[PDB]
Parts: sequence; structure tokens; C-alpha cells
Amino acid sequence: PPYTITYFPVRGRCEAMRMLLADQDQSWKEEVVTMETWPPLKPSCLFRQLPKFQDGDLTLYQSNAILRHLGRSFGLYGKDQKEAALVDMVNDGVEDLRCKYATLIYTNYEAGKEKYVKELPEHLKPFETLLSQNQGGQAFVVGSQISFADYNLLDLLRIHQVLNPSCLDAFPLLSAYVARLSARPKIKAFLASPEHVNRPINGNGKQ
Amino acid sequence: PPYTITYFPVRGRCEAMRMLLADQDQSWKEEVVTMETWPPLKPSCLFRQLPKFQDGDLTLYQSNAILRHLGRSFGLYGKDQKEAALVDMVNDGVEDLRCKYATLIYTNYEAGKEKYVKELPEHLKPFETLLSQNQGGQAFVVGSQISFADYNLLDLLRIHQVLNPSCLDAFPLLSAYVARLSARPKIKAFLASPEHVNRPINGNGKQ
Ligand SMILES: N[C@@H](CCC(=O)N[C@@H](CS(=O)(=O)O)C(=O)NCC(=O)O)C(=O)O
Ligand SMILES: N[C@@H](CCC(=O)N[C@@H](CS(=O)(=O)O)C(=O)NCC(=O)O)C(=O)O
Repeated sequence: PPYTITYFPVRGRCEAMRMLLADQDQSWKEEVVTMETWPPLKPSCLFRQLPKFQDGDLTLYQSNAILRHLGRSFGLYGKDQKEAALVDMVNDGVEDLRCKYATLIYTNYEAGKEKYVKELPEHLKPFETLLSQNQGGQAFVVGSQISFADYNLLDLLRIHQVLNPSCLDAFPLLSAYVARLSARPKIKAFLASPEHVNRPINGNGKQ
Repeated sequence: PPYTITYFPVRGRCEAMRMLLADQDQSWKEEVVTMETWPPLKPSCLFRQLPKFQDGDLTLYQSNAILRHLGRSFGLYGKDQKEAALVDMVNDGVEDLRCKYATLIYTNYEAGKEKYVKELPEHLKPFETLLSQNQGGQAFVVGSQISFADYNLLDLLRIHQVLNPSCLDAFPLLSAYVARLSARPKIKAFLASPEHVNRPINGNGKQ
């Protein structure tokens, strides 16, 4: 610690790590980058993009690398080696779908939305399946304790319910899971926050 | 162990993990899937895609989760928690470019090649820089020993020299890096093996 997140004024790729830190009782500083401060900041960013994260003397880029680091710092990475590998698997499945939603939103929202929405159940089904194989869907996506991939999947499922309000109809454990995890008191508090409610999900007005 | 890779007849998302295993003196079984056997196997794959990897009784999917699993299993994840964060970030930068190379190859090869090749220096310069900062570029991408991220970046660099043979000309540290790590005796023995040589880089004939 201390922690500082530098990012655009959107939820985007940082709302999962914000919920993690909130649920872990951490406080962090928000360095908001606007349209005017982005073109000069940009060339000093290693992969020329945001997020950027500072944790004491460590500066990190790449949102999943920031989640894996916080996962190691708070013991949110499985109870053993097999479990760590399964948490990585789920998080990459989350990242693949997060990538397709970003392409839809930012590049083909109007024409592609219905297509996207029609293929979506095949992309959500693997998570319903993991949840049924694990402790009756009553616990987390891997194991009996929360991992960084649960914050990232919770975020993904919540932005997709905005995109398509009935997308979890065929998936009961996924609907119960969104409800359960959203009611965790520090996450519930964060989701009610002005900071959370006042920023768009994405940076182009589409949602 | 034992290790079985199930995948299509290509280098694709499996050559980095094949090189890692060879360099580590491991043997593995190759289960090759074809156009005829893929449509029945596809519904049993968790995220409906290959590679699938078996390590004794652990079945994994997601190419980077498999590489992180092997990094954990073989001490190829940096010397401490800060280095592990850095290895994760490097590997995620490789995956972003790997996913753009796959879009060019599979959706836009002929029309996109020139624009892709023009933007490539900007996507390679992050790696050159990383190397500049690490023992003057004479070691690996993070620290003093190899990580799973070096296997993945080396594969990414080698398939980009096939795409555009002069791409590393402005990047002397990356150039030297490819030469150095490809000369590692077990990787060089792998790279000359018919098993490697006869496998196409991609599944559609483009390179
Ligand atoms: N792989 C990167 C992707 C980050 C990325 O795409 N960043 C975007 C912002 S956002 O889509 O995540 O909101 C960016 O900085 N874009 C500005 C630019 O490319 O100039 C990560 O996961 O951190
Ligand atoms: N995130 C997955 C991506 C795997 C993926 O794209 N798999 C392709 C094969 S390849 O492009 O990597 O060669 C596939 O299974 N395609 C068949 C299908 O989607 O039906 C990973 O990293 O492993």
C-alpha cells in the first residue's frame, strides 16, 4: 500500500478491482484521466494504455495482472496449486467475453447487438456449469472461498444484465450468484456509492 | 504429470507451451483433433474451445492458464511476488498482440496486412524497452531467469518475423533476444524437429 488507480472516468476494466479492494477493506486513491491529460500521459504508459496501478513502489499495468497481484496479496487465489490454475482458467474465460463485449460496445454496437445477444447464452453456460459442479452453486466460482475471478465475473454478469436484462433467465445459479455476491455488505456499499453510480460503464455512452 | 495436449494440427496457441515443456525436459502426448472430430468434442470442452491440457488428473483449458500452471510447477514465475506481478503484465501484453495477430490472420489477412505491419513497431517497442531496463537487454524479459512469459513472447516474435521478416530490424535487443533464446539447445532441438517443422503456424494457410 498505498494504492492508486489511474484510469479514465468509466467503470470499464477497473470496476472489478475496485470491488475487490472495497470488499477487502482497503482504501485507494483515484487519479482520473480526462481527454486532455490522456494524449501526454499515453507515451509514458508501458503498453500505452490504462489502467495503471501503484501499490507502494510497484507500478503495474494490465488489469488482469493487477487482479492477480491483489489476489496474491489478499489470498484470493485458491487454496492450493490446482485451485490457483482453475481460478486462472475462469478469469481467462471472463477476459475472453470481456473482450467481445468491448468490441461490440466500441465498434459495432448498433448492428452487432442482436447477434451478440443471440450468441450470449453459449458464452454464459460454462460459468453456470462451473457453478453447478461446485458445492451446489452455493459458494464461489472455484472452491469455498472468494478469488479475484469472482469479482471479475460478478462485474461481467452485471454489465451484461444492463446490456440484455433477461440474459440470465436460462441460468439460475448465475442469477442467484449475482444476487448473493452483490449483497456482500462492503460490495453493496460500494455499488451504492456516488463514485460508482456516477460514472458510465463505458467511455462512449453505449451500454 | 503425465501431460497430454489436445489441439488442432497447428502451432497456434500451443507452441509456447510445447517449447516450455521441451526446455524443461518433459515429454507429453499430442492428441490431434481434426475437422471431423472437433464438432462432437466441442460441447464437452468447458469454454467450447481447444487447447485442452491434462496433467495427471487435472484437466485445464485456456492457453495462458496452462502456461501459468506450468510456470508454477517449474519455478518459471519470477523470484518473488513483485516479479510475479511483472511476469503477469508481460504475458498479458503478449496476449493482446497475439489476439490482434489472430484477427489479421483469420478475418482480414489480405486487406489488413499493410495497416497491421505499419502499427507493429508501436506494439513491439514496449518489449524492447522492458529488455533495455533489464541488465541492458542481455537477460530475459523479467529478471535473471526464464519465465513462462519468455516462451510466449519468443513464439510471438518468431511468428511475426514470418509475417514481416524485417520487423525486428529497428529493435536490436529483441532481435538479439530471439537469437539467444532460440539457440537454447533444447528449444533449438525442438525448433528443428519435424513435429514442429511440419505443423503450420495457423489453421487457415496464412502466415
Ligand atoms: N489489456 C489491457 C487493455 C486496456 C485497454 O484497452 N485500455 C484502454 C481503456 S479501456 O478500454 O479499458 O477502458 C485504453 O487505455 N485506451 C486508450 C488508448 O488506447 O489510447 C488491460 O487489460 O489492462
Ligand atoms: N482463450 C482461449 C482461446 C482458444 C481459441 O481461440 N481456440 C480456437 C483454436 S486456436 O485459434 O487457438 O487455434 C478454437 O478452439 N477454435 C474452434 C472453435 O472455436 O470452435 C485460449 O487462450 O486457450
